[PDB]
Amino acid sequence: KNIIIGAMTALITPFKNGKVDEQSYARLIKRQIENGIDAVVPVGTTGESATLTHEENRTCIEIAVETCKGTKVKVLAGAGSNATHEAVGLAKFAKEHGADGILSVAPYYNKPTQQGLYEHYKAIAQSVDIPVLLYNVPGRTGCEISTDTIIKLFRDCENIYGVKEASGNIDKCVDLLAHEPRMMLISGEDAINYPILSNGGKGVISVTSNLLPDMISALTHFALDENYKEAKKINDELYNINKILFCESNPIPIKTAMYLAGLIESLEFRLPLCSPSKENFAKIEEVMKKYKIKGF
Amino acid sequence: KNIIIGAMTALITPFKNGKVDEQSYARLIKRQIENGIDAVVPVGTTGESATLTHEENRTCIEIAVETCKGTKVKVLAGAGSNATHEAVGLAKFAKEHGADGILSVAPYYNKPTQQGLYEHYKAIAQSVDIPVLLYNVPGRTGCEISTDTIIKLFRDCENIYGVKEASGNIDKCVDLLAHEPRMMLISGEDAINYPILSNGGKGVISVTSNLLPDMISALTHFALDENYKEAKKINDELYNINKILFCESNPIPIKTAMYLAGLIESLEFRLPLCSPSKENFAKIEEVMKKYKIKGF
Ligand SMILES: N[C@@H](CCCC[NH3+])C(=O)O
Ligand SMILES: N[C@@H](CCCC[NH3+])C(=O)O
Ligand SMILES: [Mg+2]
Ligand SMILES: [Mg+2]
Ligand SMILES: [Mg+2]
Repeated sequence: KNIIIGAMTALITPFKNGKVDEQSYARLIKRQIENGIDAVVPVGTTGESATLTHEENRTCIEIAVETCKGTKVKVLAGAGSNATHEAVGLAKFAKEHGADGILSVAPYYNKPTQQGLYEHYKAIAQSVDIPVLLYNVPGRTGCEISTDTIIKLFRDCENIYGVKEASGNIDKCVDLLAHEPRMMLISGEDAINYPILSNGGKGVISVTSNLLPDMISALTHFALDENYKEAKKINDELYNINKILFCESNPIPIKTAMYLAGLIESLEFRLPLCSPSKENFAKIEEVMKKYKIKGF
Repeated sequence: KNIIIGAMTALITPFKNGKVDEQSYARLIKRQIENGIDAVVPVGTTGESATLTHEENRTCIEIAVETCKGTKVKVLAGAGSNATHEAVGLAKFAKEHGADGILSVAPYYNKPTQQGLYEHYKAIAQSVDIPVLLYNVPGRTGCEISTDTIIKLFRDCENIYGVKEASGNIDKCVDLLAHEPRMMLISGEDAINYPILSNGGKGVISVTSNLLPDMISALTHFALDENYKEAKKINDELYNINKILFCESNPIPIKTAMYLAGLIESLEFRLPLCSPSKENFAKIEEVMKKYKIKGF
């Protein structure tokens, strides 16, 4: 299969006066490229896909594709939906507008059965000829793609190449790669990036890398070379910020940190997301002081 | 506060060749009216709100309003979204098209904080002048509206009048009505309708009533009349069907049962929902045989 692996960033979506700040977005993507990131993920969970319109989802993908041209950096477009017809539409748009692949979250809220998840992803995969990465995040979606369903989809659909796991379940990571070692297991949980990579995972789709792209890139590339001492050292150093960036629901802490770092102009969300509490604002600020944050 | 309480049905949405079967929908609502139901809820979770378009969500509300006009039966329109701007748009449409109130699910997938939930629902409640019922279902949304947030919304916003609880947590039900006895607590979990009503809950928004509207409305009316012996008797009789209707994710079993009863023409869902397993299909059919199912 064709694949998108390595160190990848779930891009935040900056707003100004309620609209997508398109210049800021392109600028933030350039900063990721310049700090060793292998791929960017526009409009995932961290990018507030829920509150963007379909048009804005499409715009953000286009900005990422245009910004990455002439570089090695890939665009793994956020194209998921809890409605299969919507997910197919977003997948097709991403393919026709030059994305290298798509990330497709398990349907949220309507809790499909494993049979329904299989048919959902089969319909998406049959609709494009670019790579598709599954994305399991049960704490947000209310459902879990089982190991059996992931393995069946990987084996049955030529362009489904692996899964982004955000489930805090290293037993499942062992189960996946022990029964199907050819898939690309991708960490979607920054605190346990190193354990996932050391069991044979082949990349990360990171929140922390919005702020510290050089550290996440270094961690991943050390691990892929089996330089596990160095990769573990960075993973350990990053633990405190990796956890504080979830002191409130992602992306509230990461946007707060990007604002505190001067990397975005305004600390704006779309409702129902909003600014953190004053106490957590202070906690985020305090933890940031322990890390060197690259500018532009 | 203006309120919508009593026995209410979370209407299934029948499909024919992939489209909303509008004549079937109207026929199903008339059947609810004939069997003592006090209000209907178009396009809630049970109505496959996730896979309807915004236009179909609006069409179903219109059909409900029109079918109920000139009867005692109210329309509590499903108008929720995980994006506040979408939720406000749906609320306004329901108001302008004659719904008696709206049901508004807590944002799913993006996990707002309690502050965010307060601002979400305050924005919705300020956009219309009809009653708003909150809706807590953490197993599907990934978030919980806390008791403190519900009570503040009830006290601070004139039209927020209560909450549909689908959380399996009778302790929270006690907490809510012990600290704010003026709110309308509505059962969103059929198996425990009687315990919620016996603690001072004032209605149900039912899945089972799609199939057995006479039994659910009787249960509710016995309880509101303080005949706890008879309300409990019906709740107990209904336990087996109340549980089997969740052997797979709702509304997969209830649509299967409606098809098996001859009340809808075809067993059609929109992906990612799909037909149940053959084993669960047989289980639903077996349990249904023990109940008397009203026709048209
Ligand atoms: N709020 C809806 C629509 C989002 C459309 C853009 N990603 C959802 O989360 O599915
Ligand atoms: N699938 C999206 C859009 C639904 C629009 C109609 N209710 C969601 O679940 O939020
Ligand atoms: Mg197979
Ligand atoms: Mg900015
Ligand atoms: Mg009545």
